[PDB]
Amino acid sequence: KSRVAILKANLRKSPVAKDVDLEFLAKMTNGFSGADLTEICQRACKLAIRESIESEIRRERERQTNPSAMEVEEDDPVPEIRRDHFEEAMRFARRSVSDNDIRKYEMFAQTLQQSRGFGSFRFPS
Amino acid sequence: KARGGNIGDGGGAADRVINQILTEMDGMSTKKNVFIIGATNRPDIIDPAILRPGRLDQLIYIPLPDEKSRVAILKANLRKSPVAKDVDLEFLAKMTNGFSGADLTEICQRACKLAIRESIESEIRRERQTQTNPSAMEVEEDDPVPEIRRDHFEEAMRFARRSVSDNDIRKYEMFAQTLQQSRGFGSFRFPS
Amino acid sequence: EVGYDDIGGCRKQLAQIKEMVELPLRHPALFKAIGVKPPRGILLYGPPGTGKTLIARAVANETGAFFFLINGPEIMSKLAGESESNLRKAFEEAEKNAPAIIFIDELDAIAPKREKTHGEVERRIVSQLLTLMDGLKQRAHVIVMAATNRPNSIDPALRRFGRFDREVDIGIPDATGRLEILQIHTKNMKLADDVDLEQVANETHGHVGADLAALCSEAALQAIRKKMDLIDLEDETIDAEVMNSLAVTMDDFRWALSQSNPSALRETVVEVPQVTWEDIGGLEDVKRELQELVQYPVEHPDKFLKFGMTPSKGVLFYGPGCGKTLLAKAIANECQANFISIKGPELLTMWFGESEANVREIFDKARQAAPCVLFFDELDSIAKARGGNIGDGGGAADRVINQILTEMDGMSTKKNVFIIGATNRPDIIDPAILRPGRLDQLIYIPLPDEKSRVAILKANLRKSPVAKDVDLEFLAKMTNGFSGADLTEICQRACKLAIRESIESEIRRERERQTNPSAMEVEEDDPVPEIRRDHFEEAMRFARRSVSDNDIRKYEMFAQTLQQSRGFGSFRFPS
Ligand SMILES: Cc1cc(OCc2nnc(SC3CCCC3)n2-c2cccnc2)ccc1-c1ccc(S(C)(=O)=O)cc1
Ligand SMILES: Cc1cc(OCc2nnc(SC3CCCC3)n2-c2cccnc2)ccc1-c1ccc(S(C)(=O)=O)cc1
Ligand SMILES: Nc1ncnc2c1ncn2[C@@H]1O[C@H](COP(=O)(O)OP(=O)(O)O)[C@@H](O)[C@H]1O
Repeated sequence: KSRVAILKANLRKSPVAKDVDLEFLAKMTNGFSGADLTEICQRACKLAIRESIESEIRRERERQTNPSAMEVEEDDPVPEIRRDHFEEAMRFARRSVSDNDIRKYEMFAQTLQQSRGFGSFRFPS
Repeated sequence: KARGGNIGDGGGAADRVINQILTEMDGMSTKKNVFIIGATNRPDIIDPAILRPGRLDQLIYIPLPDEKSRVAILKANLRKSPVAKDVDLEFLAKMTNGFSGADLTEICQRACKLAIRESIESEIRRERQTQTNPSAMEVEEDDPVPEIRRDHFEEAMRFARRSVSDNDIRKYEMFAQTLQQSRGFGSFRFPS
Repeated sequence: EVGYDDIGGCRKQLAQIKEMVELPLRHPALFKAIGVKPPRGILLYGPPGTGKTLIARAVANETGAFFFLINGPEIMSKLAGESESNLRKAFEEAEKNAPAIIFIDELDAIAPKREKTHGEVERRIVSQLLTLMDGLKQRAHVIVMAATNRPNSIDPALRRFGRFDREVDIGIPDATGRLEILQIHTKNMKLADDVDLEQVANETHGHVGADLAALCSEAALQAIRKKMDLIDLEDETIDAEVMNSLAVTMDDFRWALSQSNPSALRETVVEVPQVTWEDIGGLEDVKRELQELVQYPVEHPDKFLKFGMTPSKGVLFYGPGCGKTLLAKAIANECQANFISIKGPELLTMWFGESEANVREIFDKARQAAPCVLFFDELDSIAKARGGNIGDGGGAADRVINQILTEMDGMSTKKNVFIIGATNRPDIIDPAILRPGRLDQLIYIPLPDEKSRVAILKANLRKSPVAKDVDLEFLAKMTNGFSGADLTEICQRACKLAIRESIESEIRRERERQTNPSAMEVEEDDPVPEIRRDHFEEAMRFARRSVSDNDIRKYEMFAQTLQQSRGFGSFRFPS
């Protein structure tokens, strides 16, 4: 749930198509940190931007050769981050936090734990 | 432990006896009846091959006895000895915050020893009294200490000690959480 | 009488013996007009109780040769100075009934001298037997077959040319042969319909033909004890119909198997693995490479000979529970070649005991059972035992690996034995192992993929009753980096949870009838007949990744430590 919330927060500004199931992406990210999810979202946005710039440019380059040649239709080749962009991003998905240093954090949390044997403590009735 | 434990020998954990035990276990299971149980106070130094599947894989952690467990241990240790109903055992078990089974056994043994010494000394003196002053009518009052009393247990507990320090319990807790079932599947649900 | 039908086990050395002995015996007149030397002696060796004497008797009966049996201790038990007369008379009598077969059972008693050769009279017996055996004037067709537990137990001069020049290792029967032995030993007891002899055969690993017969007899005796004793109606001869009314039930066979104590479980097994490529879900590049290296030289030896290329006879699997042993078994199964597995405990035992001559014996055994896939599982065990980070002061060379290298260098002659090595620590493996002529073809086994994980889960859960509701593809995909061992553990835990729930539930339900006896008995069957979604969810709750990503990183390093350079990728010839 925290991963889903982080993904939603990162992608709020970016225009994301409703077809992309963000919950599936969050659940597939087994142990990604918030930084890793932000990196994945940034990579997806970068992929979308590169595709949009290349497609609009290559269309304009061909169109500019003949003056007024093709129709004046106002096409948006990529108007939202698509699913393929999210697969493109996940291909480079990385686990920043190794399980050994998570082991160390849980170790320090255990050492900070309130010892043992006082759970059943009860005042005499 | 014999080969070390902190630095040890230059070689790994493998040794002749454990290797033979592994070979016998691998060649075992045919009998369908023998069941191997292993106990170790130093799980960190145990050979990892011992824990592979087909070997002693099911690791079970035995923690220090709880208050109720301590009461049961005290009762078992004192079942044979004559213990006066006055001495409350639940209070003694609860008082022992972290005593191990061995520590409780030592406390019970020390209490029994104190009672035995007191009884021997008392009847010995009482025998002097008849030898020194022969009474006209023989009337034995029986045993001056027929069962273990509160004072014996208090004196014994005076010498009670915790054999197991909290640092070695911390290492065991570490290994236990070193067999940690991950941290991402706790909510695994099938798609429906 | 006894024949090929009686000879069970289908161990495929009886066929070799047949091919050996028909023409010398089945067509004796043929050798009279053709100048050829037949097999003067055949040494059948193997664990006791494997039917060597039975095989010899069956061959003698099926070929018509006069069978003569010279029991080892029968002659040895005779008085000194007249036992030699017994041996000489036995050979003369066998000579008279040409063609004849002389079988020497327990040959390791007449000529046990392994150059130690204690005593005086036994030296006379061995020397005279040698004179007789070498004294065969190639006239007539007497074939001398002898039985011995191991080839090295008998006097070496008996192993020399012309005395016993060819040897056959009958060996322990396999599951298929154990089943056929059970069938032959269970043919007049009117076996019950419930008992199939297939489950017993699979659970009968470690038994020999004598062991199988003893187990069958014990099951029959249990059946006789359970019934027909309560009635206690007995006479001089039990009625045939009354005895036939009983049927040996599966329970009796199960108890007998529990009370078996097989007479040589420890003996090494030479068996065609039953594992198949189906058990492993993937490794297509690895599967094809293994198929190439092993299968191609034999399936198409002519094409290998045409290009003048000698195929590599060694492959070293390296990887993190990923199925290397299973892959080796599968490759052996595809080629239908015998599989010999040398696990790490055996190597460690040879190293600790300073007994590396066992490597010579292991290689000889692999050579005899050709085609074979000699697999050295977890070959890095000795290096780990000596260290790995600092280790001993010396280098990677050790006694056991050196002996293995010597045997491999002296190998390749056989053209059939194929060495497969598996190691989880490629960094510490001795470099000499990877030199040409050794296990040079390094194959990396990676963690199973999603599809591979699905296949592994299916293979682990094939036997267990799994409800169709529980989706397996979802579980495999959910396990991002679980190893084959981890998936097996998850499946085992799910099965354990289901078993505990079923036991607890039926136990309570039985209290329920005992506490409140119902007027009409109507069992609702099993409350949990198959493994459900909740069992798998609880089991996965405890799922764990045994293999950390750092050790996978080290394996990736070594893999790219076998990097094909970085400048030739575009090599083009000048044209
Ligand atoms: C049925 C079975 C019983 C068994 O053995 C039971 C047993 N008896 N005495 C003992 S020992 C004694 C008990 C107290 C002290 C020790 N055991 C035993 C076995 C294992 C662990 N503890 C005890 C093994 C294995 C099996 C089977 C499981 C699956 C399949 S299939 C092809 O997938 O359908 C085939 C066969
Ligand atoms: C023709 C040939 C066959 C061979 O052997 C084939 C073989 N048979 N059974 C087996 S074993 C069994 C198979 C499955 C499990 C193991 N093999 C075998 C050989 C190598 C690797 N794997 C198997 C060797 C070497 C040669 C040759 C190559 C070049 C030349 S020239 C002078 O340059 O023109 C001369 C000779
Ligand atoms: N494959 C088999 N088929 C039928 N009987 C067998 C088989 N294998 C072993 N036996 C039993 O083994 C018994 C004795 O074993 P034997 O043939 O003398 O071998 P060995 O001399 O090595 O001990 C025989 O009485 C026979 O019943």
